[PDB]
Amino acid sequence: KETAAAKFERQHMDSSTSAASSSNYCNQMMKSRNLTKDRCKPVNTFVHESLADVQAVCSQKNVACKNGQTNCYQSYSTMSITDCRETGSSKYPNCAYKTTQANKHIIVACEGNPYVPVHFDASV
Repeated sequence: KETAAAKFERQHMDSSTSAASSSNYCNQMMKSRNLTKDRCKPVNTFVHESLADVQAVCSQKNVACKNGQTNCYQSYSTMSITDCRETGSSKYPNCAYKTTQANKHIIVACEGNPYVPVHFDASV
């Protein structure tokens, strides 16, 4: 079955674009990435950087995760990201999202060998 690392790539990586281009980015992406198949996932963040740059965060600033875990890491530099948040008109199976572009540091939880990102914790 799908690995935590692969799931991270599917849910959060979008290296083929530098930023969200229209207000429909989240609607398309949430659907295409299969994140709205069983229910409308409330929030999600896509990262517009090379996979290599994001995997490299696992060797950057170690910080505690929101939940208290200590296997989180914060990127030294800001990254281009798109925040997807469910709209008031979102109704399964027709999930709807507001697209917000931003540039911030990201915090991911890392696991395994090779030590890679398996969870997107927050953007600061």
